[PDB]
Amino acid sequence: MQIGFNFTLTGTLDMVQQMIKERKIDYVEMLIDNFVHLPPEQIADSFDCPVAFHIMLSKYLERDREALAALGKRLRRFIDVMRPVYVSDHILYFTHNGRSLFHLGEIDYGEYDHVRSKVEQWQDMLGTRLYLENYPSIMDGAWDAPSFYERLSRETGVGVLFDASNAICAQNNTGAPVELWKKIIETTRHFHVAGYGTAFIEPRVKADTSDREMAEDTLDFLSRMRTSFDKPGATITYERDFDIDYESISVDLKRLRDIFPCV
Amino acid sequence: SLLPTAPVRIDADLYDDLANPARQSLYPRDSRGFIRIDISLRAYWHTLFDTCPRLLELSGPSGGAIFLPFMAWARENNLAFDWSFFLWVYVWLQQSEFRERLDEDQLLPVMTASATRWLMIDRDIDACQIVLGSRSLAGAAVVGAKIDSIHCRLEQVQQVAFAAPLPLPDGEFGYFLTPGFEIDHFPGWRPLPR
Ligand SMILES: [Fe+3]
Ligand SMILES: [Fe+3]
Repeated sequence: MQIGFNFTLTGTLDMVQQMIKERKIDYVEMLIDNFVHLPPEQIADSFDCPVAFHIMLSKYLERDREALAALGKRLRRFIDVMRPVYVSDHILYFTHNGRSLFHLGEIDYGEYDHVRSKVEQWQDMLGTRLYLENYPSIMDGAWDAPSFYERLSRETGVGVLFDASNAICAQNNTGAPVELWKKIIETTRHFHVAGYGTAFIEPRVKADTSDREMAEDTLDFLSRMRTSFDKPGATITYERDFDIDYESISVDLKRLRDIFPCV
Repeated sequence: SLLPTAPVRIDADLYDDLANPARQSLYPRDSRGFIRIDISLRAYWHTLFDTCPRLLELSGPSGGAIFLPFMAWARENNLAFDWSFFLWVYVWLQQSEFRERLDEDQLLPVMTASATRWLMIDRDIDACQIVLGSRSLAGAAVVGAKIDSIHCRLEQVQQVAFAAPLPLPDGEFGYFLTPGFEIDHFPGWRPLPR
């Protein structure tokens, strides 16, 4: 298990480079579509470690093809220069009838035929194996998603970026046990982990706010099934998007390495 | 122990109501579908007011006197909640009970908010800076530039003064995009999207 950190804001650089130098993380996952106008060689020369790619806002499920192709070709040039460990993206509903959601929607997994066609086309544009992340479900599509990603992954060669946190959100909001994902966990080698929050008006509903330490059950999940997570090429990226505190992050990182010792 | 999904099952059933605080009531208080809409309305709330806290001096701390009326006015006028979001709030504000209390100190934070949103979410490869103009900001503009170096020690949004006279836009706001990180040319203002 290589441990990673997600680099999203330009002003976290000095701190991220210091966790690299101090061997607290082995690679850097990059929200690459935020840096598409940066010179790609510059990113590779700011990290003395491997990088991986996470794409937030392709909107490949809805974006027009001319804009989508241009993004793909720019991402292709970045893939060539940095050789990312993997390239990943999401399954997200961004836009209802022309207007933008600010809290992104879980796609309706009954729409398999539509997702499949866009995933194939997007992954073709990217020119490489794509990994798709699971939504931190609130509504009951949580019970549908494990069987849906499995299907999508064998008809299209696509990988699953299994985010343990989001699956535990899914469990707490819908009952849908994380065990539903065992076959995917034992297949993919790339994982996400973060802390989750709560709604302002319902502490029982869990939000993917990425702002705090991981829960005691997101750590039980990685502990209980560390054998199924860990495998030869395996990685887990720790996400912290808000309250980016060097010491609060650093203990969650060691907390990860306690679960996955180096040998 | 779980909150019932009650009238619905999956997020797709809730799409139409995720930005409509009027229709939130029609879901049972104890229902999960009520909760999910609330999470999504809070997201619109916080995007508006965390980024532009001085607007709470107008609405009061709950932001209600702006938010509810602006939300319902947004569905009516079918805005896309695009990067022009903030500017579209200020436009609504210009015709609300608050129209007399707008000044530069309210105007500039919403222009910086829309400029930052554009340079964060926009995925057009041949669009490098956005240039925002308003009729309440003569001779100057708010320019939002995408990141083009990991080492820029400056902010990506700047107020810039022009030397040649700059036309007032037709509406309260107008904008244009530049293909690189220079402004060599003024193509004339375009109206706010949506
Ligand atoms: Fe993600
Ligand atoms: Fe994640």
